[PDB]
Amino acid sequence: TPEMPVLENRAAQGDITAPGGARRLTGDQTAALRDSLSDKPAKNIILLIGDGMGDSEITAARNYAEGAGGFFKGIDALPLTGQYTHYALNKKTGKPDYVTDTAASATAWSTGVKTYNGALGVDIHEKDHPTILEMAKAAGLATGNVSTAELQDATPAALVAHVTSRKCYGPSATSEKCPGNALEKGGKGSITEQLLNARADVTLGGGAKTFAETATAGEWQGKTLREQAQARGYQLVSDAASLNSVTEANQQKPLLGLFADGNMPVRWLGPKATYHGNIDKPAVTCTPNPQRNDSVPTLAQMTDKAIELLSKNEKGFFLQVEGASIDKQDHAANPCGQIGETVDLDEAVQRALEFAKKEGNTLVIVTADHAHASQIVAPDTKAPGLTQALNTKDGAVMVMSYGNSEEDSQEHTGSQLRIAAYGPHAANVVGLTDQTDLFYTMKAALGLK
Amino acid sequence: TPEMPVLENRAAQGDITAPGGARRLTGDQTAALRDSLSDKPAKNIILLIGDGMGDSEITAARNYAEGAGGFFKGIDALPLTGQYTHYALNKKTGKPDYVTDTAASATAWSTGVKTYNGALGVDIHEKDHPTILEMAKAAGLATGNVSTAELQDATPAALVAHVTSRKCYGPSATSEKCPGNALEKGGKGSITEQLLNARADVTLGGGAKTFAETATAGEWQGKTLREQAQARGYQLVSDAASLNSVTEANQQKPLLGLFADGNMPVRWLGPKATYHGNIDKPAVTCTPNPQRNDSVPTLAQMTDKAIELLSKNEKGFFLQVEGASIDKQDHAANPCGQIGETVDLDEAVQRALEFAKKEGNTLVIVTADHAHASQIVAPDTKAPGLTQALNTKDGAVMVMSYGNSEEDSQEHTGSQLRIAAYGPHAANVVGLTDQTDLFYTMKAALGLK
Ligand SMILES: [Mg+2]
Ligand SMILES: [Mg+2]
Ligand SMILES: [Zn+2]
Ligand SMILES: [Zn+2]
Ligand SMILES: [Zn+2]
Ligand SMILES: [Zn+2]
Repeated sequence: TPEMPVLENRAAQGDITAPGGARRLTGDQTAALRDSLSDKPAKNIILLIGDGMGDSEITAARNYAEGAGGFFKGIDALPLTGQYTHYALNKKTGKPDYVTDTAASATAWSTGVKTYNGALGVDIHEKDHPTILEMAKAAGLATGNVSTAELQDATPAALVAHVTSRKCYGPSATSEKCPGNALEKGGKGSITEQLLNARADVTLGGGAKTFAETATAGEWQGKTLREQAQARGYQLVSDAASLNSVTEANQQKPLLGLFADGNMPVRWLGPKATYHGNIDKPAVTCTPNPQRNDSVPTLAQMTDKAIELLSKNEKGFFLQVEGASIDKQDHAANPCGQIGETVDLDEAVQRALEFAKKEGNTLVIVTADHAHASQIVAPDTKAPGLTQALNTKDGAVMVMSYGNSEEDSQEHTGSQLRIAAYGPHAANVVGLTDQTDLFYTMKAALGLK
Repeated sequence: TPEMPVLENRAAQGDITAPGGARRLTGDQTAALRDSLSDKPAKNIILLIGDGMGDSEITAARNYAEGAGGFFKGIDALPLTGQYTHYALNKKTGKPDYVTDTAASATAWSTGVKTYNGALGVDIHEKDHPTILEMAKAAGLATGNVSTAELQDATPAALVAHVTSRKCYGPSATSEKCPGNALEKGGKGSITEQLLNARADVTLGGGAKTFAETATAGEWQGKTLREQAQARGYQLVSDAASLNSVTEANQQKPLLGLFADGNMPVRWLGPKATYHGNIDKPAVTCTPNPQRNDSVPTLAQMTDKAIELLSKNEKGFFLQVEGASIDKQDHAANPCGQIGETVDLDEAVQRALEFAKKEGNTLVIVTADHAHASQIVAPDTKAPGLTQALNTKDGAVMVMSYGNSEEDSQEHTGSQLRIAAYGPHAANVVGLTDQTDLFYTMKAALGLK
């Protein structure tokens, strides 16, 4: 039952050119914040991850989609906020590696242990560590793993796989890149094979391709991983209709949704940023991607469906949702693809908050794995990297720059970034904290021994 | 028994390679956060601005000087945090201009009105608006304006000058660039002249150069501003010895410290970042500036002195302290200079917090005017801009990149950034807010009518 307040509106209250018109606050927040602090148990937890969604990414998407004085009804609505560090470790020296990759950072919040770039569910000694999801299951809680990326990718994989390298998607890659994890060598298996063992109640995302591979050993040797899932009682859905038809999800009938061969379709289309793109060419206006589809479930829909099915568990549930392509498009220096995925994540967050506000014992956390390349710069900027001018909702031009790599892919950045929370124990994300603190925060909120 | 807690230790608690070793938290924070919330009146306010000190800057400086798992005793110690927006306005259209300069942002928090880049104390219609310092004085509270930059620069000027352009330092500049403000033309005069009129109790910084000019009119025409200063009852000091001598600071003997012709000297020195610097050049270890001087007050010293002289006013006081060269060095793509000035600012922040915890009715706020160019990237990064490898306290290499400009100066970025506070009404910086909210937050906390 409703009791802890969600920020209803932090947009500019009026005329931004007038005194007080750009204010996002309408009065003192001391009482609102006190009402936002509760140490009661967290029955459920919904962790929404925006891959590469640093503060810069959030601002750029707000400016374009909601206007500078706009307000993300989801992302900007969490009352308790802070900044956390996501540095990784050098595998050999054990010293800090200032710029993490997705695997190391996801392993940090899901296991509570720092690790080297590329590792999933293991530390620098390559020792396995239980994930928050495996722990949630073990305690009898329902579990959900949702993503717009291929399920073998770092963020969703980190919750159910323990491999020496994120590249070990299926048997083939594992045999070659993770010999110690290869099933035919006595290991736990590839990422996909371990995901099948983790047996979370709900798993929705892309990456159907790897399931076409066949196991090299074990009870399901010779069969495709898809065939294995069928044989192990999984109910596989591949589109919006089939997913909507699902009435239950549990250990007897775990749900596995494969909605795309690889990553799911991005929300918006737009040209890639170019050298001196803001000075030479004209401004870009993003446009809806025709490949999006009504047959393809949206992040928001997968989030609602997951919540519906998971909420059935009286004990409670842990659910993770990742807006994966914010990061992917940031790499491809594609403003529209990037901003579109942030807008996409915001809707998912809205479903999570709307649900949590009514339920009353749900902790919702919104953050990112690491910071990224994109920067909002002056219109007349002449940079060495890739830049693009964009027509925002304000009817003004915004210029974005990607200048930390001459290579094709734009790199990650080590800056600390925003972490926001709402609900029981949300106070633990305020101020300065570490990405590994999030693991302990979730563990404690759910009361996991 | 100080009820309002100041985060004493959020550094990695143990061995970062071990489970929980990188955790910055030791237990649940709900109670501590509740003890941090008070709506009682704020007798005093200390606003510390790190020019161009976005989260990236804070992270790089912490990484280098304290280690990734380190902790800034000052900057990282404020318990209530959020992210605020600082977009400015297009003067002609009145629409948002995504990347502000120091002038528009400073104007925003000091007056509560958004404006165009370059404007100081006026909106897009060039109309004046009271500053928080002018209002504080009018209310009978002591006023302090401190900066490591030339006092005519945007940040400290925004508190005491209303001009159409930030370039209007003195008579000459004003006459040519701010004719409507030019004294001999009916206006209120240049930034320096208006500063003298504002007459804050304490004004410490550099920018002596401009005081050499002579008024082109007014009750002090022909004389130099320095002369007009002393002629108007100003108590002028120019070094640590003299400054440390002043025992009072009020309207009859307003203190005016001019410790440098232009900007005050930087704390640290290092080579400028270069193309492929991290690859082609050796890792750098910052060196203390031999000419920082012991006859030159440090930001922390000026902060401490200011507080002494201003706290004698039983009514209360408002003090703004700026670590200016973080921004400037960031513009010069100079990691060491940039980091050194952040370390510098952290010391002043510790003094403010130390005083605030004791006094119990002081609101301390730490933030920045806008984000900057510097980014922490991967060691092997091959970027198109300027890079440099640095030897951190961790005994490991950190690479910093600047690639948002091909010109001489690296530029600002529009990303929302961290704002943290401690004391009465600190809750108003939490969550998403706007830079203009800060003006209103300070005005209300002090209860200025
Ligand atoms: Mg991902
Ligand atoms: Mg400044
Ligand atoms: Zn990522
Ligand atoms: Zn990435
Ligand atoms: Zn600035
Ligand atoms: Zn600047």
